[PDB]
Amino acid sequence: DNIQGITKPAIRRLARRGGVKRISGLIYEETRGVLKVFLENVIRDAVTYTEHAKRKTVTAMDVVYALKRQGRTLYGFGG
Amino acid sequence: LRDNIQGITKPAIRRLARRGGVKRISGLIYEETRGVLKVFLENVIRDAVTYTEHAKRKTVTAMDVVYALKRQGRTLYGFGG
Amino acid sequence: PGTVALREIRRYQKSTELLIRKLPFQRLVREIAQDFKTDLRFQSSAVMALQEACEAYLVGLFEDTNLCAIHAKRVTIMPKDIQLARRIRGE
Amino acid sequence: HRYRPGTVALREIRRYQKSTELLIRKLPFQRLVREIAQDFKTDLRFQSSAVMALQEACEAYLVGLFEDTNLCAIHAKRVTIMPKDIQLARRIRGERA
Amino acid sequence: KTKAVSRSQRAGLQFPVGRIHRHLKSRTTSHGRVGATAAVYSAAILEYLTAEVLELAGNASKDLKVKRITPRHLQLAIRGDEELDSLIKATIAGGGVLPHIHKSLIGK
Amino acid sequence: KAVSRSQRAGLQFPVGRIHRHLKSRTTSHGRVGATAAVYSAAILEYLTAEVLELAGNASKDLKVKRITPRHLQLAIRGDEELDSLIKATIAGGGVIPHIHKSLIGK
Amino acid sequence: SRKESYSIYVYKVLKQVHPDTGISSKAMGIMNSFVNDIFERIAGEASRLAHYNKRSTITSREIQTAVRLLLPGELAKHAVSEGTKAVTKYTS
Amino acid sequence: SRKESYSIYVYKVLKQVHPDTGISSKAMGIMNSFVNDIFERIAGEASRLAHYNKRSTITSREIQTAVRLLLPGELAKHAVSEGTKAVTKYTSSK
Repeated sequence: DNIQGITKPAIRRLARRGGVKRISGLIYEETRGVLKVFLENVIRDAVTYTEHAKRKTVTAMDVVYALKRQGRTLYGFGG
Repeated sequence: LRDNIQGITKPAIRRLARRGGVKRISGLIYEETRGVLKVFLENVIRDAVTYTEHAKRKTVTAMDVVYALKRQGRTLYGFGG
Repeated sequence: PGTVALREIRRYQKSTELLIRKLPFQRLVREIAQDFKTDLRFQSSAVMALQEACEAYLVGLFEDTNLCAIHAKRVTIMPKDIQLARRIRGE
Repeated sequence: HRYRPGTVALREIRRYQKSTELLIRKLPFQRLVREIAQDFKTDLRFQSSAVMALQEACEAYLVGLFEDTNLCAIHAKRVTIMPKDIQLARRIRGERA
Repeated sequence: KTKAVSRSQRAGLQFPVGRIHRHLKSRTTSHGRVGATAAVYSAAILEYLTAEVLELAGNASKDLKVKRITPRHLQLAIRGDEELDSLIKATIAGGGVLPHIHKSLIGK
Repeated sequence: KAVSRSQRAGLQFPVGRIHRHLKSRTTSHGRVGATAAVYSAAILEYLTAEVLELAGNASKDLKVKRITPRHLQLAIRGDEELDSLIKATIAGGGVIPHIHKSLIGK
Repeated sequence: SRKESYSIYVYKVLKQVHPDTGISSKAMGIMNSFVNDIFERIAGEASRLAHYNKRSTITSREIQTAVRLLLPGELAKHAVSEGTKAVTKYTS
Repeated sequence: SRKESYSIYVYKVLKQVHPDTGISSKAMGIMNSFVNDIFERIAGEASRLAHYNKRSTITSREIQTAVRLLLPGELAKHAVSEGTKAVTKYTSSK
């Protein structure tokens, strides 16, 4: 399944940027849980703004507006 | 005004604590919690006075403080708006 | 032993009264506004609408603070727990 | 020759805390956002730059969650992070319970 | 000149379709408030005041009283799983708190 | 010869492209001309705080051309600001170095 | 001068679901606040939706989308199924 | 087709404050976005003071109050000064 491609060393890199020294082996399968739910919650909104406008490709602006709605704004792709 | 933050007397902080579900309160919680409450009052009554100054009123009114709360993610139901 | 402190929890989680004395809280809010402007007048319902929002913030913070004391295997809440609950919350 | 356990973990902090590059592989994350999407609307298409704005937002969320998690482990006398730490951080920020 | 039949009764709704139109126009809206979009908006307002009163009187009954005082809101609005998400931002004045002792603080 | 309203305020930013923007976010009613001249110069003035505080960064690294690993490594370091931009991640911006005092060797 | 409130429609709806029951005045102010908070959130989101797509009007779909963003869960698919009754009856 | 952005004005301000310097095409995306975001906050929030007082028209004294709600600390005290200068120059020439 495609979620297992968020590989163990990738979680370690993300964690290392965040500043943690030593990682329990239970954190790998638990962290995937929080990434999987976070993507679920912004893709619902991005596909909602898509279905509204009748087009059927998700644009960068759609994921920008979805992220903006939930208080997790990004400057980068179009404010 | 003199020193009126001392009027949040120790027992009252214990009541608030007791509502919140805590058993044992170290003696340094009292002087810390006054610090948290004074910072919250400053950051809401400043907005409430700026809503007042816009309308050329002197009297601060319930809607001013409710609009002040509403913008900080802390909406209050009970006084209208 | 250790039971009367727990008997208070079951009391204050049933009543919905305001828990800070009214006049002492009202005189504090008059103090804090003077450094924003001199000679405000406060509408009697404005002072209440502050108190209702304060108590609801304080008691939310003690709910979120206790969770940290439990995390450290303690029972007693301490300032280092309030500090954590505010830092992790983003205040 | 071989270093002490601990030496290389602090070497990695000073590396990945100085770069700004993306940390998850492209294709494995691109497969994941497609699978989560097709449960809500069949036969989507994505613009090439939409999935990038997902990735740059995800990494910045994960990295923030760990930064707030380590604060819990440090408070609880440990240095190792464990699931019970994430469940605390994520409850005080109001996400899950 | 054939009497009148209010837009509420035509829709099948107890909320005021006319008043809400005149509120939507002269909200922070753009300059065209179609009339069919005040009916799909009295509805998706009245539906909460069913789905959130239905369960609230549902608990005033259980405490054996007649009139829904303020805590009976809190004990639903911050107890039903979907309402707790819709109303995150709301403090119910005089509403109290949902009672709970942490399972680790009770002895034995 | 037409003047421009930017020159009468003394501003680099477009005072009349604003105004036209505000006139599209307006209930059903109009917007005073003296609003565009303190709408602008309270958007300029964040520039020359957002840019400007990069004196403390780009020049210190001996590199020319501002790039996204700056603004970050500044906007989240100066702290009168930060509050204005908490709501925003910076794409391709990384994070400031730290390491907490209990993880480093004792 | 008149002050205007939703106070009668919440009472009318209470007698729809609990015919014996009532509301205290202090517990009316809650509904009279809540019901206009959800008004504003729908108006504000529907307004932005029209702007992003550079429309001027706000038809039914400009609101059905604003409800399908803003409501959390089963409440979305219920409220959408409820509002599509109302306009379907109105247009007869 | 064509799009409007603040791309030229930020460069024109950059050359006012760091004459030797420039700015990447990746960094322009950010600045343009920061400028849009602060604009939409001020303009979107300014509508509400017009509702609360039941006034029709958006006005300088109204915007001045929006940029002391939305700005923290000393940043507000500077923006409020700077914009007042700009209006005083405009109204002295019309």
